Amino acid sequence: ETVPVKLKPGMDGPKVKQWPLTEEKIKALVEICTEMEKEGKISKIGPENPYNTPVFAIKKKDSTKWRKLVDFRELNKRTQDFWEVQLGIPHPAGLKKKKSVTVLDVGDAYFSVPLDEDFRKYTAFTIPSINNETPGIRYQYNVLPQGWKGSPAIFQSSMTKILEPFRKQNPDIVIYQYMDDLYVGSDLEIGQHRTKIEELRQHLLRWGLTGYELHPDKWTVQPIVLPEKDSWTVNDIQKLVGKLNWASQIYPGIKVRQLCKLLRGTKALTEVIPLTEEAELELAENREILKEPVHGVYYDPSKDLIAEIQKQGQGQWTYQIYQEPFKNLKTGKYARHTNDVKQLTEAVQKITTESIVIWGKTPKFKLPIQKETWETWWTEYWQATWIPEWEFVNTPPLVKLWYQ
Amino acid sequence: SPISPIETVPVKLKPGMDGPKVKQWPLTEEKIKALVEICTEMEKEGKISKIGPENPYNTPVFAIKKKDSTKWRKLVDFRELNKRTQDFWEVQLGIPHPAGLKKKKSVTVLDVGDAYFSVPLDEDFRKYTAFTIPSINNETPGIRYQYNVLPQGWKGSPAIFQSSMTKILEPFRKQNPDIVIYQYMDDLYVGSDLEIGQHRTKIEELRQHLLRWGLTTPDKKHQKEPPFLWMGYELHPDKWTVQPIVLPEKDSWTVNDIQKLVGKLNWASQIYPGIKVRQLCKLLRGTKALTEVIPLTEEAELELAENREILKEPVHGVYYDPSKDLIAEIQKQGQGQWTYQIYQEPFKNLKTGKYARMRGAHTNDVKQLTEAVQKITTESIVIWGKTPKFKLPIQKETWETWWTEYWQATWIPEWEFVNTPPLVKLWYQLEKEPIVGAETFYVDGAANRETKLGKAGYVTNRGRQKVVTLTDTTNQKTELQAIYLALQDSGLEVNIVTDSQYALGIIQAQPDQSESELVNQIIEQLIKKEKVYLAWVPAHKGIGGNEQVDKLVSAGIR
Ligand SMILES: N#Cc1cc(Cl)cc(Oc2cc(OCc3n[nH]c4ccccc34)ccc2Cl)c1
Repeated sequence: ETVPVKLKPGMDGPKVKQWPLTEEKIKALVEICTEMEKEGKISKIGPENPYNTPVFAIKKKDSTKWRKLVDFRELNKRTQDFWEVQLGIPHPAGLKKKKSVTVLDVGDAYFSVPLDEDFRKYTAFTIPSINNETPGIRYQYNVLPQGWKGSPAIFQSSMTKILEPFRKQNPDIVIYQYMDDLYVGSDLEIGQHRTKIEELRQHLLRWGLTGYELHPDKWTVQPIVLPEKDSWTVNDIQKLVGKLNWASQIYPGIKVRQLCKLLRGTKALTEVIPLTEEAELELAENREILKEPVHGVYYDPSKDLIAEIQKQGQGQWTYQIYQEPFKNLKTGKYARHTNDVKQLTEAVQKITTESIVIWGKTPKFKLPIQKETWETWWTEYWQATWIPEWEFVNTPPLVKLWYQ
Repeated sequence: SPISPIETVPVKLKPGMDGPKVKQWPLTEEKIKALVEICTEMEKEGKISKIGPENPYNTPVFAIKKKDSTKWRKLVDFRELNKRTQDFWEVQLGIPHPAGLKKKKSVTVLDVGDAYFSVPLDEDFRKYTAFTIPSINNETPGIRYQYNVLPQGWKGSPAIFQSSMTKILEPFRKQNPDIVIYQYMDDLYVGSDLEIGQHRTKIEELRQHLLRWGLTTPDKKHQKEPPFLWMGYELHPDKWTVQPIVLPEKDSWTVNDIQKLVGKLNWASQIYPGIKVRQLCKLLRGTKALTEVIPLTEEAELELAENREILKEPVHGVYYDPSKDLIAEIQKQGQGQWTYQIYQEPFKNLKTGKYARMRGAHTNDVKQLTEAVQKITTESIVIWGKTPKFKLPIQKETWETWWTEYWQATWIPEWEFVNTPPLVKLWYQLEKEPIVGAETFYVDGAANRETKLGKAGYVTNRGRQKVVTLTDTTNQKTELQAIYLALQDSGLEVNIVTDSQYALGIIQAQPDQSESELVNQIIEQLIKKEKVYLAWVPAHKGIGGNEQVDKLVSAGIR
């Protein structure tokens, strides 16, 4: 007996366009839906269904098997009241504290549960043809679709049951469910951890359900880093007071006066200048200041999370997560046969998964790329069962350095 | 005509809305007559059914004559019903491109006759399609009718017909995997590799299967012969091309003549390599009236001419062999103009095309080249389902240098350099470090938001100093002007410190062309230099030479 889904009032189904797919991914998808149709998970549909969600074919992490990935970002937004303020899955602040967190796929739990007949249409998607030889193959789900945030919201009750024994027997293990995945944290020895996971997999196995090791607690800083040196130049000071200046506003109490007076008159850039010790007091206070958190910055659940990424060079990328510009909740660095897109994709997922662990919600990405490039390529490297939201930006010449 | 035995597509009105109820204008006797003649026939053939006055709905009906002829056509204004009908799925979201067609032994085109009228309409929706043939003026209540088939002009016909034709073909497609059927509107394009025998035969098993489902098609002798004049193309059995392009010789060109011109050209551009259209296009800028004659600029005169030559002689394209690769070649035509050719076998093009677009206000060839590669990549996936191998007029060394240092992620799929000038390069590089024994120019610029008056100048560490007044500027303009001065009064090597992230960002990107003349002069200056270093400092921070030009250019201004 299905639970009923109602769209967020005065708004209706997603009518999202479908990206051109390559022959290889189109065939991979046809085979899949052919089988899903048989299993009765989805059903072909008539023109009288105006909706659409894009569908892609990914390969996963170190996998030879094609996997289907439906982009329910739009459908998600239009149902936010259901899966959030009505059938929400509480996020445990304990998770981020665990020595080890393992990620398991659980999306297969949904095809055993039926979808509200009246909501089915909203899950329509298309398998495109090539050179428009023919009409795409239209489908709609009959069961909880993977990728749709309503799925784990509904399955919540069944999941709670599936896990009751395990949890009862390991009160110090944290299990969080974010969409298709299960996050299991423990402070156990790796071997005892790996063991409990396999033990947890068995429970899962008795209900049908059939890891990837994260180590949150060892997720540390990345303070703005000021250079230490012998023999300074007008330039280096200039760079220093500029970087230190920008470090302010976000960092509380950054002083630059001292460093500034050394730059008096109009001198050459190459010209070397002796650092007055008080200046060092500043570098000291600033360095010390920079090596700490922010103070005053807290996460507000009613606010979207934002992630900026900067291409530094040589396989290195920097990133910051905040809700209010300059009020950084977290910042770090992802370091790499990898190309710019492959690498950037890998950062997006890395950051996202941490966000899911820390705040139990994904950031909206500001990607330093061409909307078009990203769009054609991102799928060749996507491995996640979810997709974060993203806009495209032109990185600010300075921000990149101030963060290196 | 048969009316397909097939299943019906449930149709619904838009939520919170009711069927239409529009009043019928009264028509002349000659028209009421025609409609009565037309309608009885339709009713006879089952197309429409007579109903009573208990049906509250109504659409207006009308009857037109025959331009030249003496027949009457009945027009049903389905505007209000369409506005009340649910939205349907988008029919076809693209159309087959010839160059994506694979060569087939034999192909027969099959147009379904009376398409919409050969397919039924949801029993419970038929009611909203009610219309009335008014009585002779006011007396007598009209003659009410309603549809049993897909009406012409109605929102859902194209969608429901296609669906039906899809459902009607599925069966056949199973027992005929080797057969290609192109569904386009109410046409069917059939091609197989069997000998004429099993073909002229298989086509028959098709037409027949079509008929058990109420669908009639043309039989041989009536089936069209190659070359197919389809969609502006010419479909020969071994090649393809756009239909004959006729470039109108003229005395005076009006806005509307150039417009049509540009279009014939652009269409021609899909197989005729080297078609340029920027000069012809510039004229249209701001354009007076449709009938306003525009004097052909001499570059435009020169473009039109070069185009005429390209068009002199016919060019054709080949078809797609799925086993060979795809090779994409790009060339720089100049003024942000690119041209590409796509072939599988060296110089036997499947198709050509061009890229112009000005992505950004300041750009360079490296940025443009990769924008065209992406535009082409997409194009390929669309037509062939796979991306081509590229041959670009850019040195692998240039590419590396640029991609490596650029702030933005960039990625060209498989490529190979091909020496086909002009070759793509970088016209200048900014040093990473300050130039020893080079004049440090501390530039700056200010502008009064009220008077629009500006001031741009610089103070060097070598004693030099300058300030220039600008009349209708902005801060951005003054700050770029300041850098221009420094580049003018400085010689082969300089160090430049500004507090303009805006100017910085603009230059740091190695632009080689801009919509701004200023930016263009700067570029010209940057290319002249032997080495330039450009740094940024915050403003209103007591930074050395900085705080010095500020007072200089702030005087009067602010
Ligand atoms: N009108 C139309 C019209 C419009 C479209 Cl989009 C397609 C069509 O049928 C074909 C064309 C093909 O490509 C080239 C070709 N192979 N063999 C041929 C014989 C004669 C002419 C062209 C060809 C290959 C297969 C088919 Cl199904 C006919």
